[PDB]
Amino acid sequence: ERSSFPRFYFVGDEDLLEIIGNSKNVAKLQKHFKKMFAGVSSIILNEDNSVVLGISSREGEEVMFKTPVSITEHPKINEWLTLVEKEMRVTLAKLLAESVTEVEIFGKATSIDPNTYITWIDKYQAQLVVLSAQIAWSENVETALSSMGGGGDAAPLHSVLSNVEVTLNVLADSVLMEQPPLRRRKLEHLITELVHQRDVTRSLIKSKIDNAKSFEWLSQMRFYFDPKQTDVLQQLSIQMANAKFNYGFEYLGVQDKLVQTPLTDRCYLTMTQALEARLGGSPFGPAGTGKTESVKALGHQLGRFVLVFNCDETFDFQAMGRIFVGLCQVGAWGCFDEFNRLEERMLSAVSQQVQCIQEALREHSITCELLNKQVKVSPDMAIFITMNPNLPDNLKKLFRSLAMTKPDRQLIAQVMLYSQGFRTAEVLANKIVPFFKLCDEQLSSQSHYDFGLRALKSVLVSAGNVKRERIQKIKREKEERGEAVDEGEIAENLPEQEILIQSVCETMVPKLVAEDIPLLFSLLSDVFPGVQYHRGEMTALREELKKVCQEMYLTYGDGEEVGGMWVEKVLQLYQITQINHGLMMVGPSGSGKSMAWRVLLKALERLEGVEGVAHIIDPKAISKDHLYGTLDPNTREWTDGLFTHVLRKIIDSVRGELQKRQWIVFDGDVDPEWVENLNSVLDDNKLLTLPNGERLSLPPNVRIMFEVQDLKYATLATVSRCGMVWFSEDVLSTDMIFNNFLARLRSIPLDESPMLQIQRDAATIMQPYFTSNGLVTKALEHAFQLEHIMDLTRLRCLGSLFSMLHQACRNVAQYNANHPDFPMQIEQLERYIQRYLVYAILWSLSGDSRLKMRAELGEYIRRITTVPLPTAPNIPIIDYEVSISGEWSPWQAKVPQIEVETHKVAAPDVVVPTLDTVRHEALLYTWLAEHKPLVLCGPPGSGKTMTLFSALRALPDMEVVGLNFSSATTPELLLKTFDHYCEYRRTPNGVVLAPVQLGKWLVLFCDEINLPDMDKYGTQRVISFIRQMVEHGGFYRTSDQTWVKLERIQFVGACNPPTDPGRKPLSHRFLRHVPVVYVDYPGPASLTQIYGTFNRAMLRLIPSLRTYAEPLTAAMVEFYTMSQERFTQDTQPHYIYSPREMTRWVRGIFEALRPLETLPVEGLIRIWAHEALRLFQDRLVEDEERRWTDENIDTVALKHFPNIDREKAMSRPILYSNWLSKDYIPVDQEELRDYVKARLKVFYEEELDVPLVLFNEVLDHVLRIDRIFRQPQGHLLLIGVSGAGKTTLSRFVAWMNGLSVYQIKVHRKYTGEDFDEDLRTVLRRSGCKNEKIAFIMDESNVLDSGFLERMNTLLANGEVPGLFEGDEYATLMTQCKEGAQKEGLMLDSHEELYKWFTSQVIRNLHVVFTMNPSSEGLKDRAATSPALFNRCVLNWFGDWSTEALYQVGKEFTSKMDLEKPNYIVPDYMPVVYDKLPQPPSHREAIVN
Amino acid sequence: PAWMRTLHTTASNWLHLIPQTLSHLKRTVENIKDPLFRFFEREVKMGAKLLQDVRQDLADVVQVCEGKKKQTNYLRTLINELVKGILPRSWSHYTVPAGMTVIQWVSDFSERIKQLQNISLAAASGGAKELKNIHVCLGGLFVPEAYITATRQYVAQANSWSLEELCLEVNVTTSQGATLDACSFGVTGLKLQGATCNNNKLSLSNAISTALPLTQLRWVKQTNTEKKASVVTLPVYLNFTRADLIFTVDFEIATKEDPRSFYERGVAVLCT
Amino acid sequence: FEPPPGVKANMLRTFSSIPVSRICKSPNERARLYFLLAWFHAIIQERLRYAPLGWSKKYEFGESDLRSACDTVDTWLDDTAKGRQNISPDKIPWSALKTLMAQSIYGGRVDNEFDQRLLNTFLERLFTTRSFDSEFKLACKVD
Ligand SMILES: Nc1ncnc2c1ncn2[C@@H]1O[C@H](COP(=O)(O)OP(=O)(O)OP(=O)(O)O)[C@@H](O)[C@H]1O
Ligand SMILES: Nc1ncnc2c1ncn2[C@@H]1O[C@H](COP(=O)(O)OP(=O)(O)O)[C@@H](O)[C@H]1O
Ligand SMILES: Nc1ncnc2c1ncn2[C@@H]1O[C@H](COP(=O)(O)OP(=O)(O)O)[C@@H](O)[C@H]1O
Ligand SMILES: Nc1ncnc2c1ncn2[C@@H]1O[C@H](COP(=O)(O)OP(=O)(O)O)[C@@H](O)[C@H]1O
Repeated sequence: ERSSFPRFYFVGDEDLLEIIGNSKNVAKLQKHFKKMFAGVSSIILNEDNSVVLGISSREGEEVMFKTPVSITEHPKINEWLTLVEKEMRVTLAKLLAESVTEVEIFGKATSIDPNTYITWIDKYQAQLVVLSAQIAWSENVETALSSMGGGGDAAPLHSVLSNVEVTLNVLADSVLMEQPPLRRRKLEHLITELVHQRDVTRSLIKSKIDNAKSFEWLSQMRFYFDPKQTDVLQQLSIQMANAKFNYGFEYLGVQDKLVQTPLTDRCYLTMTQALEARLGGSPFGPAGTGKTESVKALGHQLGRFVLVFNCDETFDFQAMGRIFVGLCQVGAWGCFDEFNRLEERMLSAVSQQVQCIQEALREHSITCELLNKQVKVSPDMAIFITMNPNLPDNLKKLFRSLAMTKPDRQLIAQVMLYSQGFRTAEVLANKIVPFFKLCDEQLSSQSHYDFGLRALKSVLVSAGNVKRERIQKIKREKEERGEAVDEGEIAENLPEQEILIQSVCETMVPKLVAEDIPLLFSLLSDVFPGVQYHRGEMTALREELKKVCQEMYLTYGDGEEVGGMWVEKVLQLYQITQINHGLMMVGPSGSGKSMAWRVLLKALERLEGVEGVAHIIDPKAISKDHLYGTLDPNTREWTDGLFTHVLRKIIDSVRGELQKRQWIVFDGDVDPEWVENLNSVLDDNKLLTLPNGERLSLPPNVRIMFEVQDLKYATLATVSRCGMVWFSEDVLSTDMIFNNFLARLRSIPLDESPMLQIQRDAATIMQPYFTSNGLVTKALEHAFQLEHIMDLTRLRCLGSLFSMLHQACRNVAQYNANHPDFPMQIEQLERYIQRYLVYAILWSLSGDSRLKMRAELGEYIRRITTVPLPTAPNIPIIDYEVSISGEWSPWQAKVPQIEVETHKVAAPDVVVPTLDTVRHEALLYTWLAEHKPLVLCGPPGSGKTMTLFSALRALPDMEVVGLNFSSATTPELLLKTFDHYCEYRRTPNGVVLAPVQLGKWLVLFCDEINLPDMDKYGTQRVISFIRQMVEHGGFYRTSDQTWVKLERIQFVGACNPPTDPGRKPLSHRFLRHVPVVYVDYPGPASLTQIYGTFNRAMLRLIPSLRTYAEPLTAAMVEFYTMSQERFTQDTQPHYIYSPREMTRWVRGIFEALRPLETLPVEGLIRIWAHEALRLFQDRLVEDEERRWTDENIDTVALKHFPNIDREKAMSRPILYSNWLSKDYIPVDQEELRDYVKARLKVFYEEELDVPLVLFNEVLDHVLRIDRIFRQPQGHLLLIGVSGAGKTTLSRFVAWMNGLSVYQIKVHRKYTGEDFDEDLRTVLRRSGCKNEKIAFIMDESNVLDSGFLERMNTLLANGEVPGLFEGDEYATLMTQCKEGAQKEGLMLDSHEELYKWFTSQVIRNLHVVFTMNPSSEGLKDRAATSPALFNRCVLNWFGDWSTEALYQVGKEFTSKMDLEKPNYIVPDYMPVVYDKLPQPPSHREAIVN
Repeated sequence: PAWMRTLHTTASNWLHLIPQTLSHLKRTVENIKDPLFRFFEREVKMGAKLLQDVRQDLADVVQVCEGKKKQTNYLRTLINELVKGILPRSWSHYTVPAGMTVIQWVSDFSERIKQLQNISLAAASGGAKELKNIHVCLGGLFVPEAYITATRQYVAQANSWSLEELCLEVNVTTSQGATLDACSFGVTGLKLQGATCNNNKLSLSNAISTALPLTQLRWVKQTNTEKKASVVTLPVYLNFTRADLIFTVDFEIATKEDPRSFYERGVAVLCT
Repeated sequence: FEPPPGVKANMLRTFSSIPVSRICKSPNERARLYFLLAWFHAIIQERLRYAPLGWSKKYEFGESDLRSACDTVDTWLDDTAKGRQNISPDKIPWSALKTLMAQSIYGGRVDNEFDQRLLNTFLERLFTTRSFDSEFKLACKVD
């Protein structure tokens, strides 16, 4: 089908299917025409939609066919498409003939009439009038040379030059006065070409060329038009040098004309020579020298459409393949931009493809093999490859080369200035171009700075617009004062250096940092001397800004006044909006960018009467495919992306949004992945191109801005393509934030008035402390000097302080409510608010640091403040609280003394209150009242998860959902949680996400919020998403791309310090909205209290030992202290210690004690020593560490239990086992050896027969491993050199305890799906069967980190929801239903049986992980998957010791007889075995 | 390992060789107005930053060499580049000839830091007025084209002329017999390859390189007169690799000489 | 395998590569042009060995550029001399050859302005009507 009429071959399968299905729906074919045509965006038809009357371009310029094509006469799609194309070509040729004749009438004229010239320009198209001017000038020069052929004769060639001059004159008068934008572009293109023609004619005159065949004329690009030619297509021929090309005659619409500098002329010559020689050209050179645009201009001047691909790192092939075969069939040119950026394999593949196509092209000097198809390559096809420094080896002989080393900016500026109508353009260009060189060199380097050629063109266009506006203003003034109106008189008396300075300032000053502003002025003084500019204030806009700031409670100022800098920044933003369609507000978070543009939009709406609508889109949180749109790989259906959806909505003008002012704010970080597509929108073309090919024209009212905090990762291309406004942090001074908080407090009530009066009184009270250079400002300055666990942001501290003051006001309101008889009087109110404020600075500015810096801040504030403070000699004000009576009461009184139940010792739920517990409970209460998300940051353990959980369960209406974020966390996790616990409902405001349970605040606790990995551009997707819903109060549903407002949803996070391995620091923009509380390890006193309570509750089983509760706890704490002091994390990655170890200690002691009815003190010391060895000693690596541990526990035992016997309580064989005795009472090593030897014999008889020698290490290992299996959710991280017997002992213990061993058979093709299915089978085999499984894992079985992520989720939850879904999940539901029916539990709903399944797995399933002792590998494993180090217990098998080797040797070489009586004992025996008998026998010597 | 010991030896030797510290220039409003002071302050800041980075990296290498510090990824890469003899990428912030090894780079860095220290001392002793009369080697500077632009800006600002209307004239004279005019700036270290310059006149010679004693750059108003047939335009490359084009000088060839011969023989001025 | 250094060897290789029939065409002067081209090509290539001095960088003045120059000479001589056995040396399109081999061929790889100046100097020295005299010097003061 596509073979005939290959022009629609350009589109892919999707558009072919659409055009076949909707062939009768011609109104739905406009997208295909937009795709394949260059300028034609639609076809003009009649009301019947049955005859193709003409074509129309994206600008609005249309061409009417001389003989319209009737679709009814040719129902076939291809036939009438071919007829339309042929008609457009013939009509373009006829219009070219008409305009050439008209301009020839205009040609050879002493003077031209402006009205007739403007009428001629309006009649025809911009491309057509430019082509007609070129043809007329070429014919005139050829006639002059034919006359000159005689030689040594008079030169009417001068007249031809003069002719151009005179018409140039009228053009210089046409653009001065106001014109429609389309005619303005026509005049600009005509002026550019006329200037080029004048320059080349001057060169010819200087050269005194007198022959038409002289090469100096033949090099110049010549056009020849032959009316006599029968074929209209061949009427126009473009000949330059020896190369000849037939004009494309395809409608370009209106394109940006390229000024023809000498470099561009050289490019034209080289590429035309290459195309004549039937091989492409490569214009290599640095970025931004016009290589791509030079290629596009050459293509357009030949009447051809160039498809300029982008060769970014993320490059598509199938789209490239289809687009390239489409160009090959069409014959339109194709340009490659930055070929070198492609991947080496990608580069090789594309190079092979273009090699095949180029070979086909040279063979034509015809079909070629493309995508396993035959593609007819038209002779007119050409290929260009721009490179940045070489060509691939397979292409070096197939492509000519050309050097775009440096563009001609000096002539570019001059020609474009004459295009805008500037007089003295030469001086202005010679000033502006070196000025931009200075700006690019002398100004300090910044990410957002840009002084390239595109910046120059934008500045000059803005200067032309400014000059036109000033001309109009002077004209209106002349109309109002007098009547003498003369445009030439206004232009002559108009300063032009001042206009250029004003345009340069309006375009560049906003992007300049505070230090670079004076330098620019100096640069101007160096380039434009003696001439100064003065910015024109917008008084009406200033009044509207003042009113809007009053309405929004923002501080407004002028000049040096408070808020003046912000107001100037808003005005600069307005100017950039006026002179650009693409904006970028760069600056550190907290500079007021969001509020700046919001206030500007509101003021513009209230001033101009045009109501403004803002769409805020986060690009990083959403997926790029969902951002721009998805094309199905098979069904080929196009679903518009979020940006595409809103742009199409705006274009559709359904509710008058074209009348409105639409502002699309890309709030979020920018990286060169998505914005690459936006590069086609940010340019002067202003169109969005989709992968399906459908291009949407950007309406004038739409503005694209990127509210991005840093530009360290954005490419220079986007930096150059949009205006920049820099928002330094000094723009938003602290006084402004204080004023905003105070105004909001005084104006809006806290509940949604009595408490409004309370808020006003409180604001009056704290007004002295919030003044400039007040208590709060100095305290904040000092707090910035301290060190904090996370990065300090001023707005974070200020927001936390404001929230805590709001809680103070709420407490006052509650006190007044509960005391109707006596509402709190003014004096008590001042006392309470002052004291609470001091406490608020203390817990807000230093709430994320260690206790030492908290005390330092306390001392500083005590020194600097005047508020009454506690008189404690050493207790800081932090341990003090502010009572509702306005008094400093200790937190200790708030701490109760509870006695836990004996069976509840070390239980997961129980929390023993203490100082840190109550303080953090109060802080959590406050930050939960305002629903402000907060982050509990602290070392592993440290009582962070439980402290938060206790507070949340204490709160009645706030349900909790935990979400264990991993290094692979994605926003789909949050979406799944939302659809699991909440629901979307249609409300008058819009669609709203709310919890299914009414009147409940769902708290999405995130266990590891900084764990998720950041992209290569320093962005964490989940963090950006969370920030998006936190600050915008909602997100975007991608299923229908709709704004969802969050209701009754709040977030709380917890995380280890970012300094810890595997932890990424959070974004400052996110940290601004979340206060961070640093939950340090409980102190020795806190540990003493908490575990004295636990010990007292524990020892109630045995009253005769009760009196030892107080010292034992101390000992349990005491030893623990030096542990955390001795085996620091620096020595080994797993050398971490926490109160979790102490809790495990107490739980183990209780479990050992519960069986036994009575037990003496020596037995208790033995149990305590056994647990200390099993907790603080197996993790050790070096032998000396274990010796130190044993000696230290010995010393501690005597220090805290002096009246005890060391031989019995602390006997060296500390072996505890339940194998021999029914209870867990210590057993002698020999009897244990005998029993486990008998069990090993049974193991040999039943299971695999491998002889195992029983050295004493095996006893300890088989004891610890069995201990772990017996405890529920027993998970081990076995570490030891391979072959030491980790799997050997694991299988043995599993067999002894009845656990079935399950290892996964892993091979090279063992994919992630195979591991997932094995996990599903094991989960079925464990919970649905009530059958205990010992899961054998080795790091060899791990072929991907995803395995570790799934294991992490399993360990941290006892299950993974990801495995079991759909039909698999239904099968699981059936299985667990049968299992619960068998066991005796009747459950119906899926949730209860799923929870029962999770309980069965957590009590049955046992996963072990065997690994070799790679310390660096250990650290990477810990960082990648925290669960293997969070709750998994790990042992150090290491290598067999000398004793172990001796025993192995003897037992294995027992059969052989090395019994040699002739052996004599040497004087020196090289002993290496520690316990070698004093006389070595021969066998002993051999084993040694 | 012996490689560790010899790397310790060479790191200690370089730490002895490189000067200790560099002093930033003192900011002043009048100094800020002066463009030469701005350029030299930028150069001083860049040189001080690079010197501190290199000194700290060498100290870290020495500490690792004693064993007191472990080789982090950056330190490990630096050690690998040192042992292989390749120039570390972190050290190279200014333009450097491709084939230059580490030792030559350290020597060049030491010379540049010495020049910067002398420049800072002279500026501190006087001010911008004394800063104008400092003979500065173009090769020693990190960005010499910035220096050329700075001299152009200074001449334009002193005489209230526009930048685009100024043109450069080179007067090659001995350091002792030199005149320091208002628009004249001294430059040392330029070497002419392919010719000899006597009395500001070029003569073809077979010598590989003739050292120019002192080149005076003078910015003068555009006379708008065509250059004579004896005027030749010679590039000024930064190094012998001829990859950096700083600017172009104009000389007067002697009589009986042919400018085409000057073009063919590759006569050029080199900063170093 | 390497090409033997030497202007003589380079010219011999160039002459062997080109078919004998092409160099002997209707204009008897054509061969002369080809010889000059060969010499020029040799000179250019032989200045590559002295990369810092003869040029600024090692350009790829390969056989493709020589073939392009030969094709350009062929086309322009056929156009100027339309089947004429003899053509005057002045009538040869010298300007076309110089411009095309200064900008399109041998000049596409030239990015430095001074290398382009040197190429223009070589072209204006060699390709001229004055070459068609027996007194023409392909080089001066060689030894
Ligand atoms: N003109 C002003 N006067 C007083 N307070 C202001 C003013 N503008 C903004 N603020 C306040 O200062 C803070 C700045 O908030 P805003 O969202 O504007 O910052 P931003 O720099 O745009 O942040 P981000 O990069 O996170 O979007 C807010 O608390 C806001 O209420
Ligand atoms: N005559 C010209 N020569 C070179 N560049 C030009 C010319 N006229 C305009 N430009 C501008 O130069 C800018 C950069 O050109 P570009 O094609 O991006 O260079 P590169 O090929 O290195 O990417 C374009 O924005 C274009 O508008
Ligand atoms: N005030 C307290 N009351 C009871 N137990 C505590 C207290 N503080 C710490 N713990 C113990 O410390 C451990 C804290 O672990 P957890 O908070 O779950 O770590 P993370 O916060 O890193 O998840 C708990 O096992 C708990 O037994
Ligand atoms: N206590 C032991 N006595 C004798 N041989 C042992 C002992 N423990 C392990 N082995 C040997 O180790 C081999 C299996 O090692 P394995 O446990 O797979 O190594 P890894 O520690 O890597 O899991 C068996 O062949 C067995 O002979």
